[PDB]
Amino acid sequence: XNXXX
Amino acid sequence: KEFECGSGECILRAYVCDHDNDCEDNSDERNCNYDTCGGHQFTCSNGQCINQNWVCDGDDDCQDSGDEDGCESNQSHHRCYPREWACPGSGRCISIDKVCDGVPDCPEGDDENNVTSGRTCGMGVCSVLNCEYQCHQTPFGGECFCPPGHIINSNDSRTCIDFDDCQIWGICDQKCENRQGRHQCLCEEGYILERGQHCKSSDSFSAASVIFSNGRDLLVGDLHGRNFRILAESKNRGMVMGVDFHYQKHRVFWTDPMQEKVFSTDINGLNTQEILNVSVDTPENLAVDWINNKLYLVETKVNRIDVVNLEGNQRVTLITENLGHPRGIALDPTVGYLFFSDWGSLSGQPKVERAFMDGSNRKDLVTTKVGWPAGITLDLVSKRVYWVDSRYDYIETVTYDGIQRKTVARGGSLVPHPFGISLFEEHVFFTDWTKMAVMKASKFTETNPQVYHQSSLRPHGVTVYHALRQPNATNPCGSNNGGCAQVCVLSHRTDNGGLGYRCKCEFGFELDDDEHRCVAVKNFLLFSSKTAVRGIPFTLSTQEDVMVPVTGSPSFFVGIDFDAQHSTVFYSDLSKDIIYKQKIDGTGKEVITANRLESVECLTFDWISRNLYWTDGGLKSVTVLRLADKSRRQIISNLNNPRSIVVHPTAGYMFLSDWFRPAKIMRAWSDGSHLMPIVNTSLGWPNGLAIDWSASRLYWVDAFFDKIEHSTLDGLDRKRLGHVDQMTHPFGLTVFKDNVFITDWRLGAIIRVRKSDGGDMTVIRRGISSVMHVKAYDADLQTGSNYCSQTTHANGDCSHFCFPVPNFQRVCGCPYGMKLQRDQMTCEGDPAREPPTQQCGSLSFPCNNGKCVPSFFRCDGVDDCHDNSDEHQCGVFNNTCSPSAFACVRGGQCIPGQWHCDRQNDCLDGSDEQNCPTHATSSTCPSTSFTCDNHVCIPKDWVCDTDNDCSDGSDEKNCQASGTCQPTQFRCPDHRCISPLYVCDGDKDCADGSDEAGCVLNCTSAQFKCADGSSCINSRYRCDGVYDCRDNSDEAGCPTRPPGMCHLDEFQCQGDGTCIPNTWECDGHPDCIHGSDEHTGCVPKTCSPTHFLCDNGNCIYKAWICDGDNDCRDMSDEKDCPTQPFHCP
Amino acid sequence: DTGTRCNQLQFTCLNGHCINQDWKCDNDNDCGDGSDELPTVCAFHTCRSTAFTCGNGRCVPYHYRCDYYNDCGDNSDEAGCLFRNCNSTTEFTCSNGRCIPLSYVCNGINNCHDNDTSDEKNCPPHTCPPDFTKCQTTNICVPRAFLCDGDNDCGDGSDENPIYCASHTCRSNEFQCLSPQRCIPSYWFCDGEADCADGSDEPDTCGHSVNTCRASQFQCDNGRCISGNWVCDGDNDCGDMSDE
Ligand SMILES: *[C@@H]1O[C@H](CO)[C@@H](O[C@@H]2O[C@H](CO)[C@@H](O[C@@H]3O[C@H](CO)[C@@H](O)[C@H](O)[C@@H]3O)[C@H](O)[C@H]2NC(C)=O)[C@H](O)[C@H]1NC(C)=O
Ligand SMILES: *[C@@H]1O[C@H](CO)[C@@H](O)[C@H](O)[C@H]1NC(C)=O
Ligand SMILES: *[C@@H]1O[C@H](CO)[C@@H](O)[C@H](O)[C@H]1NC(C)=O
Ligand SMILES: *[C@@H]1O[C@H](CO)[C@@H](O)[C@H](O)[C@H]1NC(C)=O
Ligand SMILES: *[C@@H]1O[C@H](CO)[C@@H](O)[C@H](O)[C@H]1NC(C)=O
Ligand SMILES: *[C@@H]1O[C@H](CO)[C@@H](O)[C@H](O)[C@H]1NC(C)=O
Ligand SMILES: *[C@H]1O[C@H](CO)[C@H](O)[C@H](O)[C@H]1NC(C)=O
Ligand SMILES: *[C@H]1O[C@H](CO)[C@H](O)[C@H](O)[C@H]1NC(C)=O
Ligand SMILES: *[C@H]1O[C@H](CO)[C@H](O)[C@H](O)[C@H]1NC(C)=O
Ligand SMILES: *[C@H]1O[C@H](CO)[C@H](O)[C@H](O)[C@H]1NC(C)=O
Ligand SMILES: *[C@H]1O[C@H](CO)[C@H](O)[C@H](O)[C@H]1NC(C)=O
Ligand SMILES: *[C@H]1O[C@H](CO)[C@H](O)[C@H](O)[C@H]1NC(C)=O
Ligand SMILES: *[C@H]1O[C@H](CO)[C@H](O)[C@H](O)[C@H]1NC(C)=O
Ligand SMILES: [Ca+2]
Ligand SMILES: [Ca+2]
Ligand SMILES: [Ca+2]
Ligand SMILES: [Ca+2]
Ligand SMILES: [Ca+2]
Ligand SMILES: [Ca+2]
Ligand SMILES: [Ca+2]
Ligand SMILES: [Ca+2]
Ligand SMILES: [Ca+2]
Ligand SMILES: [Ca+2]
Ligand SMILES: [Ca+2]
Ligand SMILES: [Ca+2]
Ligand SMILES: [Ca+2]
Ligand SMILES: [Ca+2]
Ligand SMILES: [Ca+2]
Ligand SMILES: [Ca+2]
Ligand SMILES: [Ca+2]
Ligand SMILES: [Ca+2]
Repeated sequence: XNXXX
Repeated sequence: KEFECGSGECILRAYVCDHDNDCEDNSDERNCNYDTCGGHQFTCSNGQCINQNWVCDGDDDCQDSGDEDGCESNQSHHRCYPREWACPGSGRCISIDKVCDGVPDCPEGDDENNVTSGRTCGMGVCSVLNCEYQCHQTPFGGECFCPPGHIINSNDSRTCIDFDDCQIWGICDQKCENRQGRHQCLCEEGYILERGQHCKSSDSFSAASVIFSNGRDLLVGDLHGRNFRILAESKNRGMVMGVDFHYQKHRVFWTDPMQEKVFSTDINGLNTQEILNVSVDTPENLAVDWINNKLYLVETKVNRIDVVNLEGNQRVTLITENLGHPRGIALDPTVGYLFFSDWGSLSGQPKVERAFMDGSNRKDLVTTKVGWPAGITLDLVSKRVYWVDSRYDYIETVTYDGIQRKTVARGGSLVPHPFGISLFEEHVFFTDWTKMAVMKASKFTETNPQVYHQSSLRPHGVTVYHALRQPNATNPCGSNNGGCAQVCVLSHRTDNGGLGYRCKCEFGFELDDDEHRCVAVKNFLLFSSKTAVRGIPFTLSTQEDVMVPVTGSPSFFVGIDFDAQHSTVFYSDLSKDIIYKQKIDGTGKEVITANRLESVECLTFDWISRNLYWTDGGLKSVTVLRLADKSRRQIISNLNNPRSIVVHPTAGYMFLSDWFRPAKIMRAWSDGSHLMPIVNTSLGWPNGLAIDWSASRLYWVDAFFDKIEHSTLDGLDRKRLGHVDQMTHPFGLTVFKDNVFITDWRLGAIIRVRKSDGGDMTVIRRGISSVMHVKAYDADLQTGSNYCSQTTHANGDCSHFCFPVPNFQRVCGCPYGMKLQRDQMTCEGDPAREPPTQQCGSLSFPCNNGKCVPSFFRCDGVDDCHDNSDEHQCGVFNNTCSPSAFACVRGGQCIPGQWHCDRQNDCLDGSDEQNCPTHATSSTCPSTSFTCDNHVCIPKDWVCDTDNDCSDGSDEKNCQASGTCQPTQFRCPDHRCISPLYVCDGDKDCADGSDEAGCVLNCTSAQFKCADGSSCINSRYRCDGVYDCRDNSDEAGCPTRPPGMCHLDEFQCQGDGTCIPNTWECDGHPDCIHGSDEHTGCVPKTCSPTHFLCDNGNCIYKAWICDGDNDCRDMSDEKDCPTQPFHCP
Repeated sequence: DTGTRCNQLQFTCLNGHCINQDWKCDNDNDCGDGSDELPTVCAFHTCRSTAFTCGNGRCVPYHYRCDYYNDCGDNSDEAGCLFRNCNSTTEFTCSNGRCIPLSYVCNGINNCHDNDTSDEKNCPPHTCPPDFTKCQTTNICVPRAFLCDGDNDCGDGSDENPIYCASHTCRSNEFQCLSPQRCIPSYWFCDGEADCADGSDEPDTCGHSVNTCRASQFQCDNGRCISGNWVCDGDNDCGDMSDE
């Protein structure tokens, strides 16, 4: 996914 | 014209006195004009200057091969020295008087009697050999030896030809000569010769002392270990790691990585100053330049080597390229060299490097059989370097050119895990994490270490405090600062055209065109990662940073932007949930905001009107804040997954990207009104945004299609850039001049491509961990004017906020709880519509800083608010400490529970370590494991591996070199016993690679094997677009798109020939350019009467329509029905 | 009511013309009668966000702030402005804060545009010709086309002031347009171009008929008028080749 965390 | 050699050949002039024949006569060498050669050159036996990198390259560049001279160590040890004999079995050179002495001194017993191969100590042949000096019996026959100055001749085993014994290793301390009476040792000035062979320091220079880190506090002791005095004790749970001294200033320096500080005292123990505390978050080792009064430091959170004055000012970075894991450092200011070692670069190769004392001409000094070089020291009169290793477990020495490599100690029994090292006279003092002590050893050849001082904690760097350790020399920068504007750093004595120094500039500036002048830096690349926010120049050759890196003890930096008018940068940290401002030079860290932040994913600066915009992924909004006063208001409120924002101050527009499933890029006035989409067709995960100021064109990138696009500010004229190889998941993007610098996640690297097409992908950085963002700092771009910043006017005449608007106009606004006055210019209290509310609600202690933390975190010993407010004045009769913390019996102080009874006093009254239940019950570790002394449980295969696993050393005691091991272990040749998990892993864990030699690459049925058999890679990396194999066999044979068509499961857009996934076909959203994917051949979905579905959101219960929660993600369930319950509760 | 309706973005005046809403209550008589500036309307109106708000409530574009031209009325567009230094050895400090080189003082036009005309306290060598009329003590020497013309060109000078227009609706040698007020000489009356917006200088019948013109001017078929020497001279004077 494109999740920063 | 060519030179007429005596042979008649026309010879080019470039070879005239090149120390080569060039023809028969050698007339070109008749008269010579060479110089002393440069610092970056090696001198052959003939006087030839050749490049330094050609030394020990494997090719005999100099005649007689003077440039190699045994670069390798642990050779077969043939032609042993006179008065020494070679053991036939092991090849060990041993003393002649030890042959047949009754001691099987060699490991194979080659110097003793045995009957199994007919080599008893019986005398057979010396009676007829009749050596001219002395014939002695050996198990393999009679042999002859000769007095000093001769070597036994193997031609007849009778005679001995003259030989210079002065060349042998360890014959005399310091230099020696053969001028008269054969060999004759001599001692350098200041030293006095003793015993005939030994050079001792004159008593005119005071007694010597040795300062070493105990592991918690710095010590000092005599050269024999009689009385040890604690010079300095580390407070606040610190630990002294590196030590160095400046004799003339009577100063002792040390670094404290657990406090992230460095210090300095006198040897008396008084006058302590905290030198550095910014960006020094893990200083490993240290070195002073006693000639230029400078301090060289090693940092390993962001790997760099710095130089700073003894008072801690004018810090400048010297080496930052490819370090990886620098650990050791040493200096020779008299010559001008800087030596350092790292146990692994960004590339795979560990090495020990040499460079001028300002960086410049780096050279790999030792590259073979290196392991983990953990510490370096220099013999300043013999001109040799000494370093240790923690994996191959040896102590070696090479000359300044790395020529003569000689071991002084080797073996897992003698030097199991050295860290630090320093020498004096005939001794070398090295530390040890496994034997847990400072060790004293001879500098020439050592077979048994002596415990100088045994600690109970891991020791660290050692230095010998003495005058001769820092010989005098002239200081080239000694007057006029060498003409340098800011900071004068010594180079090699021959560099800079014989001046011996090169000028640098502090982090806020850079050198002028004519040198000697430091002018402010105009532009540089600014990027952010989870460990640090850094600034690097665009020119790839100047790889050194141009701003002190921003680091924290917890840190995850995501969004960054600058402020050129004050040389200030802004950056968000995702772990503090705080936004900071900081100058380029590292001074002035102040929080911009810490209230109500969940995950700020980007920042930008409207520099003309002084506004800061940020986007919050947890609140799902974008907020704007002014810097003249802390005005703030959420201008956009109900996004879904917003990401990078950008603001065009002159045009009045702002642009932000939402990457939810109907992904789009929106445009709005800088006010926050007129929010409309401009690009929402064929977009997947629009991570990055930028504006091309030279042409007012907006640039963005995708992570689903891995593409880069650019359009005008209206969304018109949409064009795609070319295919960029190995671009899989770009996040950040910026535009400068004619290049596009893009951050990527799969690579974890920063790549540069041309602005006008796909361009040549040239990598700027690599292996920079979880790199997030990038901005193009430029002191020009941040300039201009509009009605919000105009002379004769105050911030556009608006009280509080003023916002630029398209077509050169200003629109005023102002913060939460304040509406706009009748005149549309000023503001008035608005308590009815936007009532004031507290800093944060109940069940949360409101810190003095903006942030707030749960009340459980108040008075618990850990600094949670990041300003110490939650720990302020604890322990009083009401402000009790939390049960998760240990309260000191008196005084109103209290500490984290994990510090209670941990063998380190913290409570001021000392109740922290009292009455502890020290004894452990009748319990054991599982039978297959091993029980340490302090009851730590470790697998038995870790015992005697020369790595301290118990942290006590109980798993490495009684580790004799008797050759035995455990049945399951794998034994290296005379090095150590490895656990079977570390054999056949692709990395040489033995001193010779014998744990990896000849093993099969058995990929475990879920890994792809590279075609050349170099390695196996995980199957996920197979054909994903990134070359994971050295032969590029990973990305070979991959399925590809048929020409012009799409894949088997990708719908094709009839408008332009692009491909969108099948699950996007007839999904209700027109992905394609003309909506071809929403053709009439499909029917819209419906929902049950107890539920309701919005324009594109999933269906949801009818019960939460108009409820105030974005159930549809499309806000249509609320915009269709305000229905405000305008009545009292 | 005349049987027409304006577009939705135009304010409709009492006289029936349609003007853009941005000109409403802007201290400017846009409708031609002051209907758009009545206190009846301006008391229930707020300036658009992008525009200034003068103290009296009228609206001006923001670029009228500190513009050296008082157009808010109350000098509110100039109030509080921190103007730059004026170099006395080079420029003359006008009464409004403007400063320009002194070669423009007494030059012939009130360059400073200040309300006291401190720039144009005229000090010329006098003796301006009758055509370049001296606009009284505010000595603007200007062509006579800018007088008896309803719109300001001399400040408080001669200009359109009825001092001379009271004689013969203009000077003795010149005619007047009668709508809007504007004065042209004899050689510009029936000269082939409609100087008067109503066409009174080129009437339906120049002379006593369509092309009667004058006792000393030729009669062109299209109705123009040319002098006696202009007939058959080889160039276009009647416009329709009546002379040629
Ligand atoms: C490097 O240069 C410095 C220059 O100061 C040398 O220090 C000086 O050395 C001289 C001679 O050893 C010292 O003189 C003696 O000092 C003792 C102790 O005070 C005194 O009792 C004797 O009567 C005599 O004066 C001098 O004090 C000392 N000065 C300073 C500032 O330290 C240093 O010896 C040189 N070191 C090397 C390795 O070349
Ligand atoms: C030993 O023999 C070799 C070959 O005959 C000769 O080159 C060398 O000089 C001899 N050395 C001595 C010291 O006898
Ligand atoms: C850091 O060092 C400076 C100068 O010695 C000192 O004033 C300051 O209190 C220290 N603390 C920080 C983190 O700024
Ligand atoms: C290698 O992997 C195979 C499975 O592919 C396994 O059965 C075998 O035991 C492993 N060992 C060798 C060297 O064959
Ligand atoms: C006024 O203008 C002239 C232009 O040459 C300049 O030299 C002078 O310095 C100016 N006066 C002052 C005091 O700045
Ligand atoms: C002209 O300006 C001055 C100074 O503000 C003022 O006293 C005077 O009344 C003004 N006259 C007119 C006609 O505006
Ligand atoms: C070496 O030293 C000599 C003597 O000082 C000259 O300075 C020479 O130029 C030096 N070598 C180089 C390469 O600069
Ligand atoms: C004592 O006061 C502190 C104040 O932070 C906490 O509320 C703590 O929980 C209190 N003690 C107990 C036993 O609840
Ligand atoms: C000790 O405990 C371990 C498990 O932690 C094993 O049960 C082991 O057999 C025990 N041995 C003894 C002697 O008690
Ligand atoms: C090594 O030798 C010793 C002494 O004979 C013991 O036999 C020990 O068990 C041996 N272990 C291995 C693995 O060879
Ligand atoms: C995909 O393209 C490659 C060339 O890039 C080859 O033409 C390959 O045969 C193609 N694959 C299919 C399935 O057509
Ligand atoms: C919704 O209605 C359509 C026809 O309009 C179909 O019957 C469909 O199966 C229905 N689905 C639900 C969930 O009600
Ligand atoms: C005042 O007028 C402007 C321009 O028409 C806007 O309508 C504005 O919303 C008005 N202000 C108020 C308070 O209604
Ligand atoms: Ca030569
Ligand atoms: Ca070589
Ligand atoms: Ca022996
Ligand atoms: Ca991708
Ligand atoms: Ca706390
Ligand atoms: Ca403790
Ligand atoms: Ca171990
Ligand atoms: Ca080891
Ligand atoms: Ca291995
Ligand atoms: Ca791959
Ligand atoms: Ca679709
Ligand atoms: Ca709802
Ligand atoms: Ca008007
Ligand atoms: Ca104005
Ligand atoms: Ca004038
Ligand atoms: Ca006029
Ligand atoms: Ca006319
Ligand atoms: Ca004519």
